[PDB]
Amino acid sequence: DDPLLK
Amino acid sequence: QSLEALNNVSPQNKEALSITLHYNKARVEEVSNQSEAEKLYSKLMEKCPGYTSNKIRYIYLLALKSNGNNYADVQQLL
Repeated sequence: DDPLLK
Repeated sequence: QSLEALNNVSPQNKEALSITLHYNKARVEEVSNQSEAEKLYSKLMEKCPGYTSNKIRYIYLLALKSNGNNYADVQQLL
């Protein structure tokens, strides 16, 4: 759910 | 040189690129010296617990050091 991970 | 140039990175992608570069440096350390690799692994895990490769490598190094005495950690990661 993290945009950083995406 | 990449880490030096990281200071010029845009703030939006700065965190992601810093995490990637620290992971690469930790891999190079794991090739050279496992202690600094584990230190940077802990640093990145605190920085980003959601990453999997960092946790996988850290638990793998621990299992190498502990002779597979951290089965609970492997099950938790699974």
